[PDB]
Amino acid sequence: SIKVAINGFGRIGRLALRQIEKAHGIEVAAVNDLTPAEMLLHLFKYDSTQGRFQGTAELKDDAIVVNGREIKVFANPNPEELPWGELGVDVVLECTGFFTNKTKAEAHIRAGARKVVISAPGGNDVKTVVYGVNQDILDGSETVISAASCTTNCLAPMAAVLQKEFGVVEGLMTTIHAYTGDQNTLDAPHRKGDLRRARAAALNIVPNSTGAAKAIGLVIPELNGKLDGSAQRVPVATGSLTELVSVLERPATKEEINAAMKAASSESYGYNEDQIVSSDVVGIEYGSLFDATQTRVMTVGGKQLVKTVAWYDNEMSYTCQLVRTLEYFAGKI
Amino acid sequence: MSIKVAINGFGRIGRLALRQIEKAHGIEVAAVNDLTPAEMLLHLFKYDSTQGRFQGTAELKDDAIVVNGREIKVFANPNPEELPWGELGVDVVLECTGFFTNKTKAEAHIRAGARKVVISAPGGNDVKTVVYGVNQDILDGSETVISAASCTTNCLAPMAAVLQKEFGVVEGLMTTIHAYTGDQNTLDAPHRKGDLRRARAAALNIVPNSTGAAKAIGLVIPELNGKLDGSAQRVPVATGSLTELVSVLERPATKEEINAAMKAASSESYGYNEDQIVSSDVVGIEYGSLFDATQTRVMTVGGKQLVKTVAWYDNEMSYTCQLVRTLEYFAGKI
Amino acid sequence: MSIKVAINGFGRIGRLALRQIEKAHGIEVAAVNDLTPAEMLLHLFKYDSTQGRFQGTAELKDDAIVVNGREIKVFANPNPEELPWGELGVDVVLECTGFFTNKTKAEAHIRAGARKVVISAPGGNDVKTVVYGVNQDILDGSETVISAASCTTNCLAPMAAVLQKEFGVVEGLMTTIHAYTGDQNTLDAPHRKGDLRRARAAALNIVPNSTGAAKAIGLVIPELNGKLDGSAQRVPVATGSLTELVSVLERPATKEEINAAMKAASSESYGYNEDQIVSSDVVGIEYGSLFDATQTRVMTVGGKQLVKTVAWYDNEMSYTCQLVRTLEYFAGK
Amino acid sequence: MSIKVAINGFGRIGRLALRQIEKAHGIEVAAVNDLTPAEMLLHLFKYDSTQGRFQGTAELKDDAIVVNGREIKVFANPNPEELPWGELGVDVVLECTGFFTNKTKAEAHIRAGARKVVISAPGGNDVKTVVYGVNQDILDGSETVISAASCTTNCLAPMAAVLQKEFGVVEGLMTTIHAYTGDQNTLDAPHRKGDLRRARAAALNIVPNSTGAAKAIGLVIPELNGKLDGSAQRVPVATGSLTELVSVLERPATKEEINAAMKAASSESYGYNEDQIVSSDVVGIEYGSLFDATQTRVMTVGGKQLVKTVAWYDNEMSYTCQLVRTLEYFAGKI
Ligand SMILES: NC(=O)c1ccc[n+]([C@@H]2O[C@H](COP(=O)([O-])OP(=O)(O)OC[C@H]3O[C@@H](n4cnc5c(N)ncnc54)[C@H](O)[C@@H]3O)[C@@H](O)[C@H]2O)c1
Ligand SMILES: NC(=O)c1ccc[n+]([C@@H]2O[C@H](COP(=O)([O-])OP(=O)(O)OC[C@H]3O[C@@H](n4cnc5c(N)ncnc54)[C@H](O)[C@@H]3O)[C@@H](O)[C@H]2O)c1
Ligand SMILES: NC(=O)c1ccc[n+]([C@@H]2O[C@H](COP(=O)([O-])OP(=O)(O)OC[C@H]3O[C@@H](n4cnc5c(N)ncnc54)[C@H](O)[C@@H]3O)[C@@H](O)[C@H]2O)c1
Ligand SMILES: NC(=O)c1ccc[n+]([C@@H]2O[C@H](COP(=O)([O-])OP(=O)(O)OC[C@H]3O[C@@H](n4cnc5c(N)ncnc54)[C@H](O)[C@@H]3O)[C@@H](O)[C@H]2O)c1
Ligand SMILES: O=C[C@H](O)COP(=O)(O)O
Ligand SMILES: O=C[C@H](O)COP(=O)(O)O
Ligand SMILES: O=C[C@H](O)COP(=O)(O)O
Ligand SMILES: O=C[C@H](O)COP(=O)(O)O
Ligand SMILES: [Cl-]
Ligand code: NA
Ligand code: NA
Ligand code: NA
Ligand code: NA
Repeated sequence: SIKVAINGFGRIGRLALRQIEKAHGIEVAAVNDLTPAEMLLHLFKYDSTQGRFQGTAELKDDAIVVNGREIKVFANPNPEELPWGELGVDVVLECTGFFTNKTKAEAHIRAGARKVVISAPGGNDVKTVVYGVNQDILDGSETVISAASCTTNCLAPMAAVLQKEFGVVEGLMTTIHAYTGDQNTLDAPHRKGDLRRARAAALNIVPNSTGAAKAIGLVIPELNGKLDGSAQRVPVATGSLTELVSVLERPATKEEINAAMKAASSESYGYNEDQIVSSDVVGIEYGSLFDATQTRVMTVGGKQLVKTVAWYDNEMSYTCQLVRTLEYFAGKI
Repeated sequence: MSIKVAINGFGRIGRLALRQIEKAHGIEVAAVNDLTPAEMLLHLFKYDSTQGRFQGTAELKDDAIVVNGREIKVFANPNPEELPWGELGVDVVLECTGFFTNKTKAEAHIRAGARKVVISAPGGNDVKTVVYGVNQDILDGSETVISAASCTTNCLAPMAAVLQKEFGVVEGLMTTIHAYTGDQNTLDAPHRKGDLRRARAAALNIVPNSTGAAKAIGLVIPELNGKLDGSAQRVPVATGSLTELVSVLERPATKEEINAAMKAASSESYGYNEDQIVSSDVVGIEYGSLFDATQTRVMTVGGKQLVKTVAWYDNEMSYTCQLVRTLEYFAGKI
Repeated sequence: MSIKVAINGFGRIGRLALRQIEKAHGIEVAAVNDLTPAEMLLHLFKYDSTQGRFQGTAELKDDAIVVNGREIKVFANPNPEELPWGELGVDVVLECTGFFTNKTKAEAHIRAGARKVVISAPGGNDVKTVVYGVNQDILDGSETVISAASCTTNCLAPMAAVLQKEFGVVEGLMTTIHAYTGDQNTLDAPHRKGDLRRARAAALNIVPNSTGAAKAIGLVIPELNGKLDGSAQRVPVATGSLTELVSVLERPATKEEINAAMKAASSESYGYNEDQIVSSDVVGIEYGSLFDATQTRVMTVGGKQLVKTVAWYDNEMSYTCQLVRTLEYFAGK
Repeated sequence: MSIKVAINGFGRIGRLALRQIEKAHGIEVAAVNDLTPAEMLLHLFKYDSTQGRFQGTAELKDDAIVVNGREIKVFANPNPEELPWGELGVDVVLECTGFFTNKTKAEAHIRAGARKVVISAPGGNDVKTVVYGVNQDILDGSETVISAASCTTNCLAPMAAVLQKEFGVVEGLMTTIHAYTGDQNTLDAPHRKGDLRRARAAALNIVPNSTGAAKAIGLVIPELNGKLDGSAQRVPVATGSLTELVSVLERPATKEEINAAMKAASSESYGYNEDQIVSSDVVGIEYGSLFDATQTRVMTVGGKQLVKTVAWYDNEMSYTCQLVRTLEYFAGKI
């Protein structure tokens, strides 16, 4: 069994534990956060958007017992100091939001873990994997990898189909995204100086940057430098979508685009034809859910603008992609 | 000028229209019509969950409300043909119910004795459609029914007009991220218009929905006829919206030149913003559209450019002020 | 033979009742009636913003929905007198429209051929009112129309019944902090029934509103007739509520004694909670009422005691489960 | 001449305090201190998601903001003893950070050279605690550190004082249905203070939580010492709250006697309401407490009565106005 430690027992970290409990041959030996075990256990059991944990979870001294198995709990904010080698940790899921580059994530390796998966973009010098698009770039010799962002896992399969079947000249993305924990509850100073994330999360449409489109070349080299975009955070607590407006290399119709997406569907990339809304993707296990109902092709003379839209639960969709990537990576190491 | 106005549909737009007309010279509201007793209309005029308390005096008088000392008759007749507009001497009806949005239905107010109608929505192809600050000069005063377009059209049109005038537009796709409105259900339930997405709980969901603002832009800007399309995402803010436009232009551009052109085009109708604002910051603004220079993007790949421009609007108050500006301009010509 | 149910009003309660009846053995919904095309009802049944996606299959056919492989007829007649209940062999109608909540109106279903009706709301003076787990034994089977009370009554009654049996209640005042419901407007607008407070935007406001649940408690617990009163505060959660009761008891009490008495009375209808939960944690629960022992207070000042007790309920699913329990018991008698 | 004030903690309360002091004659803010660059503080002062745009001018300068043409110094020192209050001639510090809410910690501002401090929160049992309009007469100006109590105390106290004065209170249990605040998390996450309920997503949940407002009421109304307790239910409105009190009184009472007594006690601090209002209607009000006569209830069973009284408050702006009234009164006691 591959032993996992979760660093940062937050939204992604706790959902990752839920998904890993369902995965054979991989188990979480430890979690680390900033708080006593009682707090972590409570938040694991009870979840405002993802529902009650559907298993048993009990408290023990400096440990939680999940489905009858003990998971040690630590509270050390500095990863290099954690007893990963001493516990026999194979892979750390780095989910704190504070160690999202190679140099910082490698602290887990100095602590004795064999591998790290960052639950976020990790820079250009770590292999970046959207499961179902480019996991074959891993051979197991990597030490630190990235599972990209939630938006990258939504955008990439949609962009891959467009590039493969039509060719992409260029594109601009907008993700309409659930608010997240990096926004304030009420208007207040923001630690990272972001005047827009400073604002009350559940009261506002909040423009904000995202690198998901700009960095797409790490996942789909044929799209390198061809896409850009940004985000609008809105008052849903989870559930998001990505719109892509593209110029393609050949003419296209709505029906041809939709058929190509359906033909590419998989456990990671779903295909939808129902008139759904964001609450309907909460808890889905696709990394991306293409919505054929929103496809649009604007034609003026010989020039076309193409809109394609995919949903994602930025929490659970990304988490399932993260665990698929971890499982594949763990088979290679 | 001196013109007596009646408001048909004392809803979000109708009530804010009264607030703005109370501030406008030469225009007075003589009557409102809705489906409810005067006490309910008075209460909703005084107290407003998003736009704040009415900053004037408002009192109940039998089947009338007294606003800033002046009596406004209240009617509750769902059939506009039966309203006593001729007997009250109404010059212009603001048609704000959502149920009479074409020339034939709005003309019921004329048969009822009013001289003119302004529809607070798109009004069909045989009705002039005016975005104040873009094309009010098409009005000569002889029209009987006009439209002030939609909230989204009033946001989009000044921004698209600048791009067309200064750069030329090949084509473009619009997305408006829009506050939820009264046509969505409070909780998941059957929807009278059959819309499976507006059936869903308004304050819990990102809700895709159609909009005709881009497709119909040619009624306001003829040079853009057939060049734009788009759609909407309704989201859980109770008012306050923005419109994104992704365009192909006829000449190269930088964000700085785009922003400068928008600033040079600014007016009381079309504002220019450089602050890092969010939707709550546009609630209650009186611009029809507020261009956000901080969101402009120009993507260039092999000399081929995609341009994103974004403008905010309070779909309630921005639109209402545009409606009242269009009303004043029209009323000066009748 | 299967007890055949028809649901009149395929709304929040009606659709969740179908979900629960599909899980109930020996009970099946033969038909639903509303004001709506089958395609829209099917869509609302499958996708639910607060209760989640329907777990099962649901497909469209002409004038029917097929749920778990079984056909359910859909009608659209606003006049219950004209519904074909006798022709379908309907045993019990769940009257969930909100418009036919007294004996005279609900009897339209009996003239239409149904044997019995359960109103999903208070039902007026000619109707027995049943909170399952408190007073179902008042039924003798000769009734044609009964009421399963209100959501708040099913929350309050088991808690109040324990206090009365073990301590005696002199008097009490209730406040229910209640999820907003479909009788409030989305944004400020005229309210058809003239309620100046329910006219206001539901998700933006604390909204005081009247409720007769406490004052009418004597219909369920006769010994409390005339002893309780209270009101509601509607707040911006889309489902999930709680009932606070401030009572004067006839004998001295401690927090521990009250909590133990509630636990000793727990059942499938009345749950007992000791965790620090919040409203999202009761979304979808199947208890009619969930006593929250963490909120019990007994204040003693100069030999006089005032007691606060609090129970949670999902006004949607808690009530729906109580309604179905009452339906099963009533149909067995 | 103006009383010179410094604001420590430029948060919800701190920023609204500056707004109110800018409107008050004879009081001015010389400096604010927080943990952030001036550009962030200016932005948050200008734009407010619940209280609206600042109705003045506000511009940035080097380590200063200029508000209505007057420069206000900005510091970013987390240690209050090091602030240059003596050097600026500060008369009163508003301590609004939440981190220095007792006598020993708040006295850091006195050691730093300020003459007086008002803590914007309960400050413990050894500091005088003032609800303006109830007990400001306990101050004679020789104090250095006082407390303006909590938002809930300023709501509860005027209502409870009337009941005690006119009827006598045996005991009572309070529930405040309270807007969520910044001490709750945006989404479920570990909470620094170990509160399993404030850990949960603020805008998705009814959140039970403790409050000391009723238990400490004796600091404000000594005759009620030990007679009240209560708790809070935090709910998804971003500001605007109400307090329910269920009381056992020393003599029989009717709804009319209670309501008439509240109206007779009304003032700039304690409002009297008879309209069917909801929480959004009290956002930005300047009363410390707004009694709601429509919610009064007296239940009688035999000779035993239970009395329910309810008052609204904007936990932000109502309390801020009380804080500034207390500041003004205290600074005048020379
Ligand atoms: N939430 C989403 O939609 C989402 C989607 C994809 C990726 N991500 C990424 O996942 C990461 C986590 O995001 P989240 O939403 O789970 O945030 P979160 O704030 O819910 O979780 C972060 C957790 O890390 C803990 N933590 C912080 N610093 C720590 C330290 N030094 N040592 C140990 N624990 C520490 C916090 O206590 C918290 O529990 C970020 O990189 C984020 O960008 C988030
Ligand atoms: N809300 C916005 O963002 C917005 C912006 C621009 C335009 N509009 C347009 O303005 C119109 C009104 O929208 P709203 O948001 O004010 O809706 P609303 O539902 O708040 O107001 C409509 C009012 O009309 C009344 N009404 C309905 N039928 C009536 C009849 N037959 N006779 C009299 N009164 C009747 C209703 O009682 C209600 O008070 C619609 O056409 C809408 O498209 C709305
Ligand atoms: N939602 C709750 O929390 C809750 C809890 C307990 C009881 N109730 C009660 O249950 C009833 C329904 O409440 P809801 O929240 O489900 O309301 P809802 O508005 O969601 O559903 C009512 C349904 O009845 C339909 N309908 C209306 N008139 C009809 C007619 N003449 N014939 C057939 N169908 C018709 C509507 O189209 C709608 O689908 C009410 O009596 C309510 O008080 C609701
Ligand atoms: N918000 C309310 O409803 C309300 C009502 C009454 C009283 N209060 C009380 O007022 C205080 C502030 O509450 P708030 O809601 O404004 O909180 P807030 O978090 O919005 O503001 C506190 C500010 O203090 C700053 N700060 C923190 N530590 C600091 C330090 N060491 N030095 C300088 N600045 C520091 C923070 O950056 C923040 O800007 C608390 O005591 C609170 O209990 C709040
Ligand atoms: O603390 C919150 C996390 O950083 C989540 O924010 P993100 O998913 O936007 O990076
Ligand atoms: O009832 C609500 C009105 O019809 C507003 O809806 P709309 O502005 O989306 O048309
Ligand atoms: O649609 C509205 C119904 O009457 C449900 O609301 P209620 O449960 O508050 O009666
Ligand atoms: O961080 C925010 C404030 O400390 C809120 O504190 P409060 O909830 O006690 O007002
Ligand atoms: Cl004195
Ligand atoms: Na496992
Ligand atoms: Na006027
Ligand atoms: Na069944
Ligand atoms: Na001043």
